[PDB]
Amino acid sequence: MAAVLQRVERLSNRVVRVLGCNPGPMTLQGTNTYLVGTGPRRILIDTGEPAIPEYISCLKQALTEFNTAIQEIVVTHWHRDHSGGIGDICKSINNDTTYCIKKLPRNPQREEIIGNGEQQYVYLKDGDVIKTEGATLRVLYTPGHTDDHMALLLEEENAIFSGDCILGEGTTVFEDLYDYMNSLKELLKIKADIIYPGHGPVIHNAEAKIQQYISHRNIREQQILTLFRENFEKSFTVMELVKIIYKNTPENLHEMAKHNLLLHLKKLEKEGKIFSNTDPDKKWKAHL
Amino acid sequence: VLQRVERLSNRVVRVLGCNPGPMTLQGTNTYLVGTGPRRILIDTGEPAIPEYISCLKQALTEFNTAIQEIVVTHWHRDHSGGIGDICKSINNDTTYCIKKLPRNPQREEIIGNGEQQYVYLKDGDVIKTEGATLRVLYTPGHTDDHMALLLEEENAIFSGDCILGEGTTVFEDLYDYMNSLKELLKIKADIIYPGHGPVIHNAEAKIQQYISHRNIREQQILTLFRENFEKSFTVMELVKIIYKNTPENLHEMAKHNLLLHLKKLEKEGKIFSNTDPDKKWKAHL
Amino acid sequence: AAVLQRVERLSNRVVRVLGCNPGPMTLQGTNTYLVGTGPRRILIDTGEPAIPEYISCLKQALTEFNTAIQEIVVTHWHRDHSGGIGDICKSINNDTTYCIKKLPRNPQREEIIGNGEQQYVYLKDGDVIKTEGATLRVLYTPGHTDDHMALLLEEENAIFSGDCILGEGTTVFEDLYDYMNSLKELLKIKADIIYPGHGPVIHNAEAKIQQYISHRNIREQQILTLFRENFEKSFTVMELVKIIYKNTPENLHEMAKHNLLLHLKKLEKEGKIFSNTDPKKWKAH
Ligand SMILES: [Zn+2]
Ligand SMILES: [Zn+2]
Ligand SMILES: [Zn+2]
Ligand SMILES: [Zn+2]
Ligand SMILES: [Zn+2]
Ligand SMILES: [Zn+2]
Repeated sequence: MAAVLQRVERLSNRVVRVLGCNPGPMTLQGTNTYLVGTGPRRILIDTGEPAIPEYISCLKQALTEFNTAIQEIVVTHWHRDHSGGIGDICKSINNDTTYCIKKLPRNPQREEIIGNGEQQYVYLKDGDVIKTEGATLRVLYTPGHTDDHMALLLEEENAIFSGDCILGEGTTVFEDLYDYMNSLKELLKIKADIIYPGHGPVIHNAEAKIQQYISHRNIREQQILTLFRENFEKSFTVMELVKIIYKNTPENLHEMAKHNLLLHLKKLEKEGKIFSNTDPDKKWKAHL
Repeated sequence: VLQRVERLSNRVVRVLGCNPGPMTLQGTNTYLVGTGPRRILIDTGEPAIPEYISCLKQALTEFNTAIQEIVVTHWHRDHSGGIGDICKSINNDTTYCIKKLPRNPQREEIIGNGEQQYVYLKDGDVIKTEGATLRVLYTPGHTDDHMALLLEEENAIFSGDCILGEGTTVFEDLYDYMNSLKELLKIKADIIYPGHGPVIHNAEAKIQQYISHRNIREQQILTLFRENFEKSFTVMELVKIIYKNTPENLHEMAKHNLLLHLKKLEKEGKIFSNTDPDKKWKAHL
Repeated sequence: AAVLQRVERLSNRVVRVLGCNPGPMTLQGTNTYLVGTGPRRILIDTGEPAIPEYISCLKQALTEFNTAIQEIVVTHWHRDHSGGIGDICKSINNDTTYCIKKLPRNPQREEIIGNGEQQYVYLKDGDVIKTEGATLRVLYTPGHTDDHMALLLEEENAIFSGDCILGEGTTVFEDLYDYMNSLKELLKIKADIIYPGHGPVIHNAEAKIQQYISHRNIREQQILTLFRENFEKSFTVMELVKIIYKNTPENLHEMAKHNLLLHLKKLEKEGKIFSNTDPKKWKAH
């Protein structure tokens, strides 16, 4: 049932997609790296995984086929399927000048090493604009997936490069559900026409997908709150909650359920709906 | 010469990491524990060894089984390095659950691309599979996160790099290392499945060999200090005296070994150091 | 640009093995050197990680010049100089494990070699590394990196400059103040030859170091003149780039902005210019 994506493909007058050639459980058909612009120098969004020689061949084929070169490299987040190929591109895709690699900083800030260590990131900020011939990209800070997660708005198409915030097929993972839901709510306000995700096919129904993503998490949150508000006098452990909430989940997915539940509890805790205690087996309980 | 895929018992299959080297001997010993269609995998080899993934696929096909979960002894890249490779190459219905002890003090530990996370265990935790029960044994010394596992059905220890099947191992803290060896002795295990080298059938004799080896050198160092209790010694003074029968090409190994021994005796309040630019060591009393 | 052959005897004491890692920052590749005249020699730098071609070249060099590795000396932490450590240990067979020497990071940091079981032996400025037919004095040259080590081959009056001085073109650095100071220190050595980390051999050492000093000093004079002429004015990084880097194209704006900031941090450290706490403007002092 998963779509078979081609290694090099012209998606629009301004976007060309090169597959990372790194399929897997977390990357789907591979990392979707994009060449944005209409001129002889284009912006490269993401670089795939480290040491994938097939991607360098595909990237060289796209640049030759579309008679273009890399202007600069923009990385959505630190995950190695988006930032791993930076060193490989610098060494293999010959250029007059060294490449400029832009990214959002880590939150809190951290030293991030590129290649051998002589190359450094140029850090951007929310609302920054990246310009090329025929394309203007506005930087949209979308934390949740990662603390440095950057989505980009292609103004000329009203298109979003969502990175790993929104995927072309299936759902995604995140570190913080509170920031993730807030980023989805912010992307909704852009009212974008198309989403170019970090993995999976192109999304033509942006509003419906983001709303599907919000509803999926909200239904589970409503289930968890109902349990707490119906049993206000009980302090529940994670194991207690997992057995009640994820009753329709098999035992082989216990650790995934436990992890999902904790992401939901940290969101409700941050919102002040539930409080935890300092017990060795941490207990959660409804307040007020 | 260890063969790459081998059934060691009714519950254990050894898959070699295909990463031989000075520190890994013939390669990392990874083990498939259990008797059912889903087994526990202990250690994963090094990063980017495609030969190991082929050997692991051969074992799973040969023994008509699959991975239930992955258990990592310690953070060293010959033990935790192949996780990303297994997740990408050994196809499964669900993503793998990777279990390990936390770092001490705690640290962020990145698996693969960064989207996979460790499920952290604690000392005494039990990992169950069809036909096998593994008790988690915290054995620090080699590393601050080192885990040994007790296979209850065989009274067997998966020692990781705490105990090797040939020669000795390295460690960070001699005090914790010696304490872990003393703890493993109390288990009174029948067999040891080490992280490198062949299987150990006389567990008691091997752990006692490891303890005695370190204790002989500690006794030599302590005797020098307690006999010359009014004297203070520099590291270079002590290396020339203690490691007299060791060649000059092994000087840095000797100096390193001595310092590991001196930090244990210092922790034990048997010796004390001073604030001199060339640090001097004297017996306590 | 000169075409360097992979294995070459440059001296009665020095033999160079190319890293087989050409690129924008490494030129024709990392220059790794075998120093000494005996059956055991010192290896300066190890190339990049996972370059199988380099291990073949290194094995050819050791066979051709009937020698072996005594110890490994790393100029700095950059992966094109410390990357091949694990590959050499695994592939170039030896009786004992290799001793890998380096200067510490400043401030100190955990530095992982290979799988994690190997550790660096840290040196200090002025330390001497001896082999049959060669004596190397450790020269702490920070600037390029905070751990950067240059070495003086006493018999030849030669400098293994690492990434401080390159055979062709310019180099990059983290701190211009320390970099300029290290170049001034290397000038005092009055070396005959310079064996760089990348590029061909430097036969006119004085002229090369003075070319490297003059290149940075011309730009510093340009910046300082702008500040001293407009002593009442305060400038931002964007204001200063547009004025100073007038002869730099818009495609190199981020490189210019980065270069400028390295120059401003040196002048700030020297108390020639001062910054403010504005959401940032530099003014004369
Ligand atoms: Zn991704
Ligand atoms: Zn991601
Ligand atoms: Zn090991
Ligand atoms: Zn180990
Ligand atoms: Zn360097
Ligand atoms: Zn270099």
